[PDB]
Amino acid sequence: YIPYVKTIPKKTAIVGTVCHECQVMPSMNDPNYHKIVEQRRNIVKLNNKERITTLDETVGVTMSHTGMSMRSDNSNFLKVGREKAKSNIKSIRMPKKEILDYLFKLFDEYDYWSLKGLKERTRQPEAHLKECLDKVATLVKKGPYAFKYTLRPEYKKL
Amino acid sequence: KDQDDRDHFGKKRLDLAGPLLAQLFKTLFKKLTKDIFRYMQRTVEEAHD
Amino acid sequence: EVFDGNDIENNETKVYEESLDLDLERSNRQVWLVRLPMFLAEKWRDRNNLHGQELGKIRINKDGSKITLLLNENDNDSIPHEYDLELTKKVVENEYVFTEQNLKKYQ
Repeated sequence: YIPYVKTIPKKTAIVGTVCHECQVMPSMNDPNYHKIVEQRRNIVKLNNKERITTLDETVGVTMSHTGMSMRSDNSNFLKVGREKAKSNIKSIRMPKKEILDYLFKLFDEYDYWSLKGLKERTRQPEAHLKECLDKVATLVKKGPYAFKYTLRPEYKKL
Repeated sequence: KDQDDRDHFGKKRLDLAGPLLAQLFKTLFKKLTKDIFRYMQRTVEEAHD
Repeated sequence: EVFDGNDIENNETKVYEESLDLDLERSNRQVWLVRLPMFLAEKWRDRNNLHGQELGKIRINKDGSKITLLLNENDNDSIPHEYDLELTKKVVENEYVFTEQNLKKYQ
């Protein structure tokens, strides 16, 4: 057999059995009869669909918004470039003697830390950061934790 | 019964300028929508306006 | 409402506080399957109505063979007040009506 079937239980109850099938039809001898006839005729006579709308304005006025137009778009839709370009922050070269201890505590927090995360956390330029990062740590390129700078074994094995 | 006659004009249809332009416009509009989606993907990915 | 299948661990005892077996107690209840016209169904299947008011009455001849529906005067004199119920199948087999409700998930 199969050990799992993944059923979905629910609360169900049988509350009757059908005995007669009935069709409701308006009586032919009813005073209100032949109103349904008109309604049913209208069901087909009436048409839901409409026609296309034609612009009666001047063609030049209608085309003023097309192509190379003087007016500049004011829409804010899909403004990803604006959204991510507005934010921008830079940092100074604080002396190595402080960021070095900061990096040691960060490494103690975690032992395999990426370059983008390092730039974010230390908030330093890559040019200056690389010198100290190479001086203290090394990058594992072939190991399973590839692309992640890690402290050199000389100081890590302590 | 005999095999259906292929020349029976009742089983034939005449496509006027209406249906022809309809299908041509369908194809062209599908291409236009594809281009719109491509532009959306390009702007979202490459970070353009 | 996803749940285990075979449940050989007897988890239903605590997962559900209600019997999971089909309730075969009201099955002995005569039920009529009635097909209505569009105009009548559009006002009898509405969810913003059916508060328990009297929709009309059913008149059946003593000797049978003829059944009629007499609606009340709530139709706004826009549709017939008298209809005929044509029995498309006097004897009907293998047709039942069942409900569906959720189960308590706690205890």
